[PDB]
Amino acid sequence: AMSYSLYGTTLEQQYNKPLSDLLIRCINCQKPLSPEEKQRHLDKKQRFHNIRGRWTGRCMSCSRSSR
Ligand SMILES: [Zn+2]
Repeated sequence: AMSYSLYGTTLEQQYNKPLSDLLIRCINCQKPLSPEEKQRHLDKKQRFHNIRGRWTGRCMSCSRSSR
């Protein structure tokens, strides 16, 4: 997130070389994230966020919020 985040594929360029080295995982399930899901995230996620030691994005999809 504020520490670091990937808005879309253009930002992916930094992680694109060592993305495997970089950690991407469910913010809460903490299960392996299929890079297929990350690829859509990288293709153009409304917001993919990076927290030190913790990564978030898809897990937000695991839960929903209502206004
Ligand atoms: Zn999750």
